Amino acid sequence: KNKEEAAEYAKLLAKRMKEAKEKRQEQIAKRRRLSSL
Amino acid sequence: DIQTERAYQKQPTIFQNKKRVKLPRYYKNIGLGFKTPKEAIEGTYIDKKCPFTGNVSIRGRILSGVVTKMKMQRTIVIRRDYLHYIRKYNRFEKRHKNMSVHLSPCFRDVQIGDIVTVGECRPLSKTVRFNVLKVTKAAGTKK
Amino acid sequence: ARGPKKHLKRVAAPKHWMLDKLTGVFAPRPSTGPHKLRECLPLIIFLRNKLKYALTGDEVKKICMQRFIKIDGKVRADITYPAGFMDVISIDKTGENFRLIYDTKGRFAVHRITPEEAKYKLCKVRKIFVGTKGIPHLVTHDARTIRYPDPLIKVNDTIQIDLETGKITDFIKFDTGNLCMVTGGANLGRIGVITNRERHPGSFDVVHVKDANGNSFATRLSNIFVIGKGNKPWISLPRGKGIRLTIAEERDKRLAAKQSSG
Amino acid sequence: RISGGNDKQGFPMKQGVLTHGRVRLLLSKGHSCYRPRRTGERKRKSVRGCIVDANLSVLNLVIVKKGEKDIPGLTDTTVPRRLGPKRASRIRKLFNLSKE
Amino acid sequence: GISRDNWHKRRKTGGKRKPYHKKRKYELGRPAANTKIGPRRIHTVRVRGGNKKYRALRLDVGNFSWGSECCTRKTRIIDVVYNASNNELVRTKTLVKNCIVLIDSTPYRQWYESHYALPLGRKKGAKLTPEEEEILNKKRSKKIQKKYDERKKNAKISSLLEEQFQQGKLLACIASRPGQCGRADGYVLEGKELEFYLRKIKARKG
RNA sequence: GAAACUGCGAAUGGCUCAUUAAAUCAGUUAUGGUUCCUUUGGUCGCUCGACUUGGAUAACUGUGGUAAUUCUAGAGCUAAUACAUGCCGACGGGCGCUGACCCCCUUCGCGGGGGGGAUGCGUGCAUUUAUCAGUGGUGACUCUAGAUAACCUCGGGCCGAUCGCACGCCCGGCGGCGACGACCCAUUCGAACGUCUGCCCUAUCAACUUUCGAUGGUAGUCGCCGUGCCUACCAUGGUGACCACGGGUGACGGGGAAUCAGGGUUCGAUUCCGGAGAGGGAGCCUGAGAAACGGCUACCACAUCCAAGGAAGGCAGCAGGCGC
Repeated sequence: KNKEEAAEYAKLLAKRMKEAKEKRQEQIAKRRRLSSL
Repeated sequence: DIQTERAYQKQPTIFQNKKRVKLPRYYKNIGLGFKTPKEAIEGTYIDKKCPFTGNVSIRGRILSGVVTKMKMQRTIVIRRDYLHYIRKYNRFEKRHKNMSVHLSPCFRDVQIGDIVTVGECRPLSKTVRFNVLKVTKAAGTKK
Repeated sequence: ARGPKKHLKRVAAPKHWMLDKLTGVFAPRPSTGPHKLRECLPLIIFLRNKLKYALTGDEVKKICMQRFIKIDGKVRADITYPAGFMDVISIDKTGENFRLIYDTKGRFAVHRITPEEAKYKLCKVRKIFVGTKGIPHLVTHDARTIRYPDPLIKVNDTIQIDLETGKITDFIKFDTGNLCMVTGGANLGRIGVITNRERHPGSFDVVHVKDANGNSFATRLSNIFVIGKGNKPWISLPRGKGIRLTIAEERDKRLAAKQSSG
Repeated sequence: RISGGNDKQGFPMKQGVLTHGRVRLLLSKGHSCYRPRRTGERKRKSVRGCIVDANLSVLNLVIVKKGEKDIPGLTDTTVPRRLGPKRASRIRKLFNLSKE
Repeated sequence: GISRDNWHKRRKTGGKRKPYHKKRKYELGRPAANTKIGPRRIHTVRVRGGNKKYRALRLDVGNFSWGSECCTRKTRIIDVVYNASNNELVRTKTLVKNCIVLIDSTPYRQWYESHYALPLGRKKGAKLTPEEEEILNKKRSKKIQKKYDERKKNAKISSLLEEQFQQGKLLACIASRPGQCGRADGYVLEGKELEFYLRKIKARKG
């Protein structure tokens, strides 16, 4: 159960942090836009 | 100048004997939109009960009084004036409740008559339960 | 006293149990459990007084000690067990399913559901907590811990759990334009759409809610439970749908129905 | 061996008190001459000294090394055991059995 | 027994309180451990909530941390020097939190020597006949010497610590209450603290 | 299925109002300053090092002492989820240091660049201390996680020598559903200590407090934690005509009760919430919870039975009796 639960969450969070990293490149693309619109 | 008492006065958070090759200061913003003052960030005193640079957390009530006496050390007596409403006679009566309050050595030049805001924290002494967060100098005092 | 109390006098008992004065001296002191003592409904009161299957305490004991009653898909043979807000009472032999949700007034409704709806429930999160090795934990309103939640769920969101597995299916995020039931105060059982949240650093945050008929009412954020996205309830609502029509309207509806009935 | 007797008032002899006179002790649990009523109780019980004096009603003896003669009361008969070993290990220990 | 409550003493003004109830249990008071220096002795105390609290009555070893370079070793306490609270607690040599004690310098010396490839303590001229210390200070392979020479770059200890090591007793401050947890965990005094305490004991010396 | 050992409950309920005048109590808030039986939901091969062990006791048989009581000593036997001691498994390796030894390239070469790497030590949660960095949350942490160096109380933290119905699955092998237990976390029932405001009459009570703590400061001791709670050394403070300090109360406080045009006056021991007490004071045992009295230990007052040595007491529980 520990093995399956840790595995499933590690997939979910990797997806969530990639959604937040598609936001991080949006944070970089926010700054390049901020300076050079 | 500091470390007058027997034991060594220091901020327990920071380490001051790092092997190398000025002392950094522990301080915190205390929330509720109160400004962490400059003598707290820059100064060189040691105070357990300073709400900015010490081990005490402000929670519960925030009150205001006017400074009455400043004779006992790192502590002041403020005087809180209000009106109590008797119902038989549709009139008020002028009452007062003066309370003991911890003044940090941060607030350097405070005179009597100053409108001192205080915040409730853990019992500091027998009669002391509040701590000075800001000071407003009495009307004028420019000259 | 010198320890925890065990008796509850019939007068000092929570009022929404609607207990009479002349039956007895004591009321069923609810056993400790997931819900609070003033915000619960003991299994004895629900079973004997509302449904009126049992007539007395002995009959309630006899009905439940045959392992017949099942609160949240788990069998409970305890008469004073606190069945609270968002529970799925599942009497198996009659083939009925009840969900405890606040009536339009400050009381619990005898609300029958379908067996397809009686397989999940709608839990509010109370705190999000980091474990012993970076294992995130939820703690819901009914004292139920779930570890490895969604990394998005935060401290006032609603989650939908499966009742056997005890794991999150969906969640409704706390923001404007979401259906919320009020679970405390004078506005107890009002269903409305969130209009504005007003932050009070140090005090309790107050949330303004709008009803379905343009009736607007506030309540402190402690007493709010989001049960829907937009205007869409995620469970079945009781007759009235948490409106609270005025005593003037409730008088008119009562006697007008009586006139037409005969 | 002499295993303690009773005073002429009925007060039993308690080991390791070192008197011929009689004394009041606070007898808690883990003490002889007292069994408690409530769990976590102590009681003032008067007990007679452990040393033997001219003032005693009984002395309780146990024979250590059996002599040469047949005493008409005791050694004449032999007592059968009321019970036998219950624990599996105690049965194995007594009857001298292997594991298989 | 000993009551630990506010209602037995005068008000903010100076009026006398009349006790509205007799002594309660939770207002408890047990005698002071007054932990001494001898062979290990700890007694257990059942406290409120049915938890355990260890009374160190005698204690000679403690887990001290020379935390300049992050080296902590279990060490043998020898005697107490100075105490800020009271002066008779040094005469009747009792451990209390924030005491000043002397500790065995040998585990710290050993570590420093075996780490930095230099000697510590060891006064000038004294012959190192045992020569297992020889093998700890000499005989390195090829690139390990690159590691130990980029290490011993910043091997320089301060003078006031060198003095104590040469004698064989370091000054340390007890950071754990010995009466409550049944321990004597502390830290070695360094720099500003050490100068302050050496001065305070020399004013006590006269 | 008697008894008896074990676990649990006996701290709730019931009775009374003697104390008690910023005390109790009521409304409002705080614990980011704590403890928590039980209930409920989590955790319970995360630790690299036995097909079931140990020796007593009760009941029971037997022999007794005392004028005496829920008093008990001695003998012989026998259980455990009582009391103790302790494995194997998972387990094959990871992970941080330690570092023998080895191949490769740039410089003729020293030198310079990494790659592996025998061996030894260490490891998990909890406990205590010191140092370093900055997964999630708050108005605010010296928070919750993560890293490192150690420690581990022998009056001992955990890491199942326990019980019941089911009975199975292939060459002696071979799994569900429950009860009980257990460190830690949350939850519930709470308790405890603080915040702001509020009480009857009295000046024939005007000054009060303080080196035997009165108000602060530093360091500890004790405590479940915050604090003069208590020590040591400093400082001279704190309260008062806005009535302190002292005294009286035929005073437990409040929800409330009778009276009332409107104001108001008087009452509230009394069934619900809170407090206090078990003849008067003090001390403690066991337990998650008591300074417990239908628990114990004394001392004052009263008092019962005595074969004269000793022994047992506590109705402001329900009845009931004297006294008033």
